[PDB]
Amino acid sequence: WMPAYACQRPTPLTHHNTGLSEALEILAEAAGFEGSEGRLLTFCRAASVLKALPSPVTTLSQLQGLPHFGEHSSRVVQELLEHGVCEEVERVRRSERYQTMKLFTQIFGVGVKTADRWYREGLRTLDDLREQPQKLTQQQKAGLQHHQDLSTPVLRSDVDALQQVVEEAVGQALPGATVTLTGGFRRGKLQGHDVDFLITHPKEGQEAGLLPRVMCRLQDQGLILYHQHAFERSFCIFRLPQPGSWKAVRVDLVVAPVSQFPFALLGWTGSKLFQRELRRFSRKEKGLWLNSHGLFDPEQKTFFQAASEEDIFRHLGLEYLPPEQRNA
DNA sequence: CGGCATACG
DNA sequence: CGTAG
DNA sequence: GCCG
Ligand SMILES: Nc1nc2c(ncn2[C@H]2C[C@H](O)[C@@H](COP(=O)(O)OP(=O)(O)OP(=O)(O)O)O2)c(=O)[nH]1
Ligand SMILES: [Cl-]
Ligand SMILES: [Mn+2]
Ligand SMILES: [Mn+2]
Ligand SMILES: [Mn+2]
Ligand SMILES: [Mn+2]
Ligand SMILES: [Mn+2]
Ligand SMILES: [Mn+2]
Ligand code: NA
Repeated sequence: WMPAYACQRPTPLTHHNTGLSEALEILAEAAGFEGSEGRLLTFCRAASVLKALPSPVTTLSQLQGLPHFGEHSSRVVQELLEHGVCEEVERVRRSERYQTMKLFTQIFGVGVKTADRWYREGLRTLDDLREQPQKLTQQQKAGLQHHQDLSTPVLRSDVDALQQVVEEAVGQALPGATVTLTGGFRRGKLQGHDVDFLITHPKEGQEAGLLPRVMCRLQDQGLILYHQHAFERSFCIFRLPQPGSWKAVRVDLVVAPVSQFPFALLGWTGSKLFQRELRRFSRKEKGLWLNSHGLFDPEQKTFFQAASEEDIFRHLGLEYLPPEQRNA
């Protein structure tokens, strides 16, 4: 039929059930704002099943046998098919709680727990936060100052410009190091809200200490509007040129040794749901523990060597999916 | 019923 | 607590 | 919320 794990099926970026999947994703997001990770996962998984179907769902009949469709998710789809709207979804959409939690958690440096505390304190707007700046972290101050630019979609044209700049700094920091585009743009997205890069070097060990050297060089070139500072992940805000001005862009930089590069490439290419499902599959179906550093057999107490993403899918007994089919 | 990814800053 | 896919 |  339809397999139960998202890593077992191709999921393209564009598909035939966009409206249905978007509605279920609203309910998933709302569940996350209420701390119900289980409900969030079911609604995310149900949405992803629809993304993987070969044609539009027209009749409730067509949901029979699909994994992750039970009474609740089927009723949502039934209302959308019959009336074009689901009352529960529309109620969530217009709710003050949903709109405020969405606004607050979109802030770089603000998670669900912080947003919820602010909501309970009575805060509702960005200007509310700006009027009490002593309660903010430096990271949150940065996220709030740059929030407007960070709400503007990053375009593929923007990505090519950023990659050349990152390569320049990486080349001075360590000749021979390479820069690979990851995240949503590697999956074929035409827009995004950040750019993700993975950096390595072909000689194992030479990447040790690389990211501080890369960051200092970017910072000396005036391109870093914010970053946290030894480390291997950097979540920063870049200054990106624009016609007669510039805009702030979120950029994630990650370093891995070449021995781990296939695992890090897999992990950082996503999607987020794809990776959660793949790690769940590995552990629950194969008894293997997967992360962005490796794949561990806890019985033999050994790590799998991988030279490619293809190797990792083979180790796990899964058909290979290119990045553009990992859009779970 | 228990489980729900798995890390680093 | 934040961040990431 | 759903699966096994
Ligand atoms: N400031 C701001 N942030 C936004 C807005 N819309 C979304 N975001 C943030 C919230 C999320 O953390 C993030 C989602 O970005 P993307 O959809 O590009 O996904 P992400 O990069 O998380 O994953 P991906 O690399 O595609 O697998 O963007 C907005 O209007 N303003
Ligand atoms: Cl839950
Ligand atoms: Mn229900
Ligand atoms: Mn009706
Ligand atoms: Mn991204
Ligand atoms: Mn990112
Ligand atoms: Mn590491
Ligand atoms: Mn994200
Ligand atoms: Na946030």
